[PDB]
This record gives sequence, structure tokens and C-alpha cells, in this order.
Amino acid sequence: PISPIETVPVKLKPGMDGPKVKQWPLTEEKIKALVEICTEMEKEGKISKIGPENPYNTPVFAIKKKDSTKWRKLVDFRELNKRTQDFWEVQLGIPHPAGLKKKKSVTVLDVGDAYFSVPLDEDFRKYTAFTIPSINNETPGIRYQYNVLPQGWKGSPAIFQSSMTKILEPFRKQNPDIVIYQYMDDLYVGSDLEIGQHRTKIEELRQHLLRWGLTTPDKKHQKEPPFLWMGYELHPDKWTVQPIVLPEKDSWTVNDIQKLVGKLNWASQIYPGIKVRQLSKLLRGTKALTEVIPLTEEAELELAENREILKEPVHGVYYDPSKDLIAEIQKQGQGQWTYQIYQEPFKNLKTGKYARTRGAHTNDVKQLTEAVQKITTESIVIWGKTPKFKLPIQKETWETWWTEYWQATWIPEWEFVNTPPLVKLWY
Amino acid sequence: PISPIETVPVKLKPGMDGPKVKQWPLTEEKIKALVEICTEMEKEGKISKIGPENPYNTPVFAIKKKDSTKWRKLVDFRELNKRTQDFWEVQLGIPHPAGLKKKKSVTVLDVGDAYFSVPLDEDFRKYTAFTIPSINNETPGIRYQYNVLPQGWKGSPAIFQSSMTKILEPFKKQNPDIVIYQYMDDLYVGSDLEIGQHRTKIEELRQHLLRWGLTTPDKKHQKEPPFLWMGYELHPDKWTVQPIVLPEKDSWTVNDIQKLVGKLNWASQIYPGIKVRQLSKLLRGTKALTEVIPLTEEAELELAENREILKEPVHGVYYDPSKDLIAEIQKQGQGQWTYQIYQEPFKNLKTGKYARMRGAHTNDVKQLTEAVQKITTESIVIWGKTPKFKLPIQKETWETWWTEYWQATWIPEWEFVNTPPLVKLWYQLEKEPIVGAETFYVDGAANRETKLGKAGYVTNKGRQKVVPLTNTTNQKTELQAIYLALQDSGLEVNIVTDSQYALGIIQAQPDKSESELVNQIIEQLIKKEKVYLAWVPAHKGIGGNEQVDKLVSAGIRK
Ligand SMILES: CC(=O)c1ccc(C)cc1N[C@H](C(N)=O)c1c(Br)cccc1Br
Repeated sequence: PISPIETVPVKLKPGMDGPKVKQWPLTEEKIKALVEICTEMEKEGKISKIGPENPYNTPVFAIKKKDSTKWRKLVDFRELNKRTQDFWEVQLGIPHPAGLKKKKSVTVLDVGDAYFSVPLDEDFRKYTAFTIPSINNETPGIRYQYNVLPQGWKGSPAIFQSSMTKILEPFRKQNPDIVIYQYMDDLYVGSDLEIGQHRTKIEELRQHLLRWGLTTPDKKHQKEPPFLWMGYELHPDKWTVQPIVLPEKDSWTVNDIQKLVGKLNWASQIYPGIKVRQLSKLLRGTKALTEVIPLTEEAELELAENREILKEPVHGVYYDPSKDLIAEIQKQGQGQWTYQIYQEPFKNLKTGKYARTRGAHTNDVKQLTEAVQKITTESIVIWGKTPKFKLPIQKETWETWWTEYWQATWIPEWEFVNTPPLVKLWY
Repeated sequence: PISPIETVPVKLKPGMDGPKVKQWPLTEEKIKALVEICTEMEKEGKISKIGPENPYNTPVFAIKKKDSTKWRKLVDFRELNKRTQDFWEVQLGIPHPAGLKKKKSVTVLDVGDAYFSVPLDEDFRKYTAFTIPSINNETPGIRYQYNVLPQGWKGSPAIFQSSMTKILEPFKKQNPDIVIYQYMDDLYVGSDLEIGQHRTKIEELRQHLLRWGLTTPDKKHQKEPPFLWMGYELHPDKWTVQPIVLPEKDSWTVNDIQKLVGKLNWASQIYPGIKVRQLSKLLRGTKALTEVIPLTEEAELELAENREILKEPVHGVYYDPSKDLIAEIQKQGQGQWTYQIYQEPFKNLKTGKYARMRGAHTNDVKQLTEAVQKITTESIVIWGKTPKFKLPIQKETWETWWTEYWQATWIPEWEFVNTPPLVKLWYQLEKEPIVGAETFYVDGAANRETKLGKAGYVTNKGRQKVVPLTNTTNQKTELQAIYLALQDSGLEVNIVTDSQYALGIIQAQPDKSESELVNQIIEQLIKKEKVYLAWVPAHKGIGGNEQVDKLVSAGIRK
């Protein structure tokens, strides 16, 4: 009730005004979950219905934090954050610990509830505007303003830092070798203990928070057929880009070698220093595609050369803190996914391949959206900031089914490609 | 009178101020006309005279309009509209009848002195000033100010809507289940109560609104059953459009057709058949509207065809949240698609047509899928769920396309429905090189400056071919090449191009296109049993191709 504290004055980065992101039509099912959620949030005083005097909007969505669980609200504070958080990231910007990626295991604790306490500048409430839509435009929507720190605004966790840096003080003291990174209401705790011990020092910390700040972290475990690692574990150490493999059949049929010159060709921009001339000679004459033509001395020398030169990268590890890392995905096979996070063209900081056997989660959109989540979570761990995604998906189609398989609390910036990717190769 | 509703605080864009636009005095005639008016307007309390302490003001105008016997008042506050803040757009959407349930009875309550009763913010009242002059440069200055939502002021439309919903909340509380929809100056009360019983509630409402100051001039729930709303002809059981009259004559301009095209579009909502393909295409070449646009036999035929369909006044039904929604699709014409979503096994709910234009050289299977989504989107908005699709396309065919497409897609539950045309990937290229089959090394260039091109090929047997080409750009001839390759190959063939473009198209599995050339590449492909398209970096030294490009450029270079 009357248990608030002083607030931190927030102000839009000079230049821009309040955001006004048009709200996407939501299905009836989800609207129900939203209206409900919202009502309790009004019954709890977290948010207060607002009038027309506010022409602001931030899209809302409904998602189930866990399989077969209840609904969870999700505001798209991407825009507001950009103006508001891009100013505040240089003032309260929470530094990123590189020790997180070096360690073995990492658990991601949802600490969103906390923010639900600290009241926001009675003046900034205006921007947090979020409109719940109604079918057929019958109603212009139950507009809503936020009171406490919404679980989406990148400026919130910044404020709540005060308390968080304290709550953790004790724990950290007794557990010195555990790094605790905090990104957007996500507690990224890392360590090197044996997983057996890890599962302990995590519940330990989970039991700690719950003791001092009444920070309640949604417990999570799946003893079912779809058994996911305990505590939703990650393993930064187990991460590296080596899947690029040239066929062992490069000197068989002309067609083959032809393809070989295909891969090596484009690789010219990714790995400056590769040659192909010698190998091209072999396939220089008008011939059939199935005619077998073995390797030759000079062709062989340059194949072996490039064959390995592909394993060990060159320069490119130029992480420009200014240039935003761009993430680009490429649908490959049946259950096989591949992505590349670069800053400049062909100068990637990391590449990977998402694997989710097609069948159960057969949904292309499910696997893509799944990959979209996985590709970022790590991105957070390694660069500590969300990459801009290029998804090989139909604009309209993506926006329609992305909230359905989404189990994240943040929303990566994305744009849609509409052109056949030449990157669609064996890798 | 005036509503005792909770006002709404408005302000001007930070950095702006009350409009300082003095009014240019019209003839003393209307000057009086303004007097007689504002007077009573002030007597009602809607206004209060204040001349000095409010420097701001706007131009005040008065003239007659639209077959009426009493004077009018035109005070459009646009300058003020420029300095005033932005509001939550009253209605950011368009309500679609199809998403409405049938009511046993409905009426319309004209709430025309709507805004004039809602009081404006105690502060902003100032920024709504207007100057009343006199005759022969003699005039002390009758400056006025509104106490309610100005006739034009930007906030009016908004504030009012936000104030009405409040006005009505308590009512629908003590007496619920009576669909109330409010468009600007129109109130539509609807329910499933007998003509009388229903009108029994209407009064309860009216007097309720009489309590809140909104005096419904309509002595009763009197209104024309055939409600004309947004082109929609509405009834307690059906909906449609009607004013879709299409005139014809010689020498129609680009403007004329565009309008006619626009008309044909709207009707499609309910009338399943409207085809705007040829007419819409004729509008191509946007520039001069008054320029008479010529229609060719085809375009003319179109008009004819649609014209009769329009002759048929097809009725439209409403929705029911107990029967599962269905969506049937039919592949029509070449690049035009039509669909009908229905509840009852025979009663059209809503009808639409997907106009393929997104891109040229599109696979039909892709088109369908697109239309699918287009439908899902439009459905979601209107009703609240996704409908089950009746789709004209073999299920097993779909499984092939999705698995092999760079893009990801999703199609809810959808069953097979055999209609006239079947969605089926016509041809399809192989995966690996055919053992034995003759390999053709195609190639084509063209001196861009002279538009002179050259195509040809070279098989794995010294079979060479070349044919001169005119008015052709590099890419076009590249296709012509692959064409020649197809023309003199076998049921099983292997082709090697240097063109990124040639592969971009063919491998796209295209079927239709306004490109005879491309079409015949499809023709030849549709006939052969096995074809293997392969690409190699041009000008990098590739088997044959290296040399090919040589015999192709057997003359002028580019
Ligand atoms: C969204 C809505 O219910 C509605 C929208 C626009 C118009 C013009 C009328 C609307 N409803 C009415 C009503 N009085 O309830 C209605 C008519 Br008119 C016809 C059939 C059903 C309904 Br609910």
C-alpha cells in the first residue's frame, strides 16, 4: 500500500517523442488471458487505466512462461527502450562480465517480479502506454498505463540495480567464484562447479533471494519425455564454430569439383588468401558432369591447402562497440539450422547451427522462433547485447505465429528477408 | 443542455501557442447571422463572452450548405489543429459486419448535438477563441470562447468517444447483453428482444442518456431498418453493399477507370466473382488522370463479365460463435485468387480476392500459401480465430514444397478440396547430375549499347549452336540460351549456366508470367522427364563455359 520510495527521473533521449507502435491484432483466446492478467494488475495497482489524453502505444502479447502453464504478459518495449534505454545505457549501463562466457555452466533466472515494486516517475508513466486490443475493432481497446517498473523496459532493471547489487552482496561473499550477470530481468549466473554442485549453488541462490527480498523465481524442471537440462542450463565453454566441412569426394566427378569451386569461390570474401585456379584447370574442358576426373598435383596441393585453412579463422574478431551485431539465419535442411552473427559483411564474430529434429516440434516457424531465442541468449552471454535478426520468413506469417512458441521475456530486433539466399549451402 | 461528465485535459504541442489568426470580416449580412446564432449558442451555456484577457482567436465564418433552410456556422480550427496535442485516434480500425452476431432487433439513435454537450477542459477553453466584427470598420470586438468540444477542434471526435463510453457504462451494468456500438455521431443499440420489448429498453437507455445531457432528438427508436453504414447495408440478419453502379461510355480517362476499378474492388467483399485483373493493369503508367485510357478487347471483356455478377444482389450473413469457421479457396485466372469464408455450409459470411502482384515469376503453391496467410490475418482481425481451410491442392504436394523452401511457413488445419484447377508443381529439377545424359553448356551476352545479343551452347559432343539476337539485355539472352539448350536436348538433360539470374528464375519453380520467353522455358521443362540446372562462376575458368562465352562473343564485345 503506502510503501513506496523515491523514484528515478527518466527522460526521453533528446530528439524523439513518445512511441506509438501500432498494436497487432490478437486472437480471442489470448485477449482473454490479457484482460484477466491486466485486471489483477489493476486490482493490485500495478497499472492504471488511462484516458484518450495519451496517444501512445506499445504492443502487448500473451505467452505461457512454461509448457502447459498459465499465461504471461509481454510488452514490446523494443521501441521505447531505443529512445529511453539508449540514453540510460550510458548512465546506468550495467557492465558485462566476460568471465561469464569463459565458465562452464550458466543458468538464467527470471527475476522480473522484483521490478514490480519500485514505482516509476509519475511523469514517465505516460510513455509506458500499452493498449489491449478488442475483436472487430468493436472497442478501441482498453488502454493502460504502467505504474511500477514494467518487465520490458530496459530502463527498469537499471533502476532496480540498487537493490539487486545489495541482495546479492551476501551471496556473492560466500560464493566468490560465481559470476552473476543481470540482463533485462534475467539473472545470468555462471560458475565452474560440477553440474551436481551447480544445481546446488543455484537453488541455494534461489533460496537466498526468496529469503531477503521476497524475490520469487519461477521454479522450472521437466521430468517428462522432453526432458530439458536442469534449471535451463547453458554451457558457454561448449561453444565454437567448426561445422564447415569440404567433401572428401572433391576429385571424383567433374560435377563435384565444379561444386567445390563453387564453395571455394564465395569463401573468397570470408577467408582472404584462398586460391582455386589450379583446381579450376581440372574442370576447364567441356565435359559431362558425371565423368570422373581424379585429383592432379597442383589441384591437390591447393585443395589440401584450403581444406585446412578453413578450420583456423583469420582476422575479423573486431568487436566494434558502436556497430550493432547483425544476426542472420538460413533455413538449411530438415531440422538443421544455421546462423551467423557479424558486424560488418563477412566479418562474423561467431557462427552456429541450431539442431531440432523435425517431427515433434516440426513447425518451421517453431524451430525458427526457437533458434531466434537460442541465437540471442548466447549473444547476451558473449557480447551482452541483442543482435538484429534477418529471418527467412514472410513478414505477415512471422508476426502471426511468433508469440505462440515464444517463451522469452525480451524481443530481439528483426527484419524479414525476401530473397533466395546463396548462403543456402552444405554448411 | 450540457453533460456533467468528467472533462479531459488537453494541451498544445510544447513550443506552440494559442493561434493568433484574426478573422477577415465578411459582409455585414452574415455578421448578423453570426450574432443571432452565437447568441442562442451562448444562452445554452455552450459559450461565454470574453474579449480582452484572451489574445488568441480564430477566423469565424458563416454560410449555407446542402439543401437546408437555416443558416450554418463554419468555424474550422485548423491552425489550432496544428498546435494542439495528439490524441488516441478514436477508431484506428474498421469494424467489419462479418464479425457481428445477428440480433432480433436493432435501431439507430442519432446523437447529433453530441460534442456540444461535452464540456471542454477548463484551461484549453481559452485557445478556442473567435472574433465577431461589425460594419464599416466600427467594431469593439465580440470575442467568444467554447465551453464544450468545438465543432472542428481536433480533440472533439476523441474526447467525446471517451466521454460517451463512460456515460453508457452504468447503464449496460444494470441492463447488460445489448450490443452498443458507437461511431462518431451514430449510436446503434441492438438486441434480441421483440419489437416492443426491445423498444422498452431503448427508452430506458434514452432517458439514461437524457440524464447525462445527451438529448436524443429521435422521439423514439426510429430509424431506417436498412442501415447505410460505411457502404455496408445492414439488417438484423444480413449485410451487403449496393451503390456499386458501374457506368460505361466512350473516351474514359485514367481517372475514370481508376474509379471504376476502385468500385469493383469494394463489391468483392460479398459478391464472389469480381475480377479487376485486366482493368487494374490498364492503370499502369501512372501520370495523367484526364488522359483518356484505351481498353483492349480483354479489358472490355472484364467489365462485361463482372457487370452481370454485380447484377446479382447477393446477400451476406453474420457470424455465430458456436459453429467452426471455414475458408475455401479457388484458383482463378492467372495471377488472381478468390476465397470465401463461411460458417453455414452454404451462407457466405465474407468474401475476398487475393491479387497476385507481390512479385513476377511466382510459384503457384507459394501464391496459395500467401493467400492462406492473407486470409488468416484478415480473419484474426475480424472474428478472433483462424478458420479451417478448404484448399485445392494435393496434401502430399505441399509436403514437398515446404521442406525445400528457404522461407518458413505455417498452414493451420487444411483439408483437400477438389476444385477446377489443382495446385501442383508443374515441373521440377533433379538433385544430382544425370549419368550419361548430354551436358549442354549454354551462354549468352549482349552489347548493352547496341542491344545486340547472342545465345548458344556446347554439348559434351561438340554440338555447337549460336543465334543472333536484337533488342536484348545481357540477362534476357542468358534465358534465351537456356531456352536453346532446352529446344534441342533430350527427355533427360544437363545444363550449365553462368547466369545467376537464369538460376534465380528457373529454380524458383515458376509457372506463370507475362514473359513469353520464360514461359517457353517452362513449356520445355513441363515436357521433359529429367532436367538438371547447374551454375558456375562466370569468367572464372569453367569447363566449356570458359570457352562458351567465347563463341557467344564471336564478334562485338560488351
Ligand atoms: C461492432 C458493431 O456491433 C456494429 C458496428 C457498426 C454498425 C453500423 C453497427 C454495429 N452493431 C449493430 C447493433 N445495433 O448492435 C448491429 C447491426 Br446495425 C446489425 C446486426 C447486428 C448488430 Br450487433
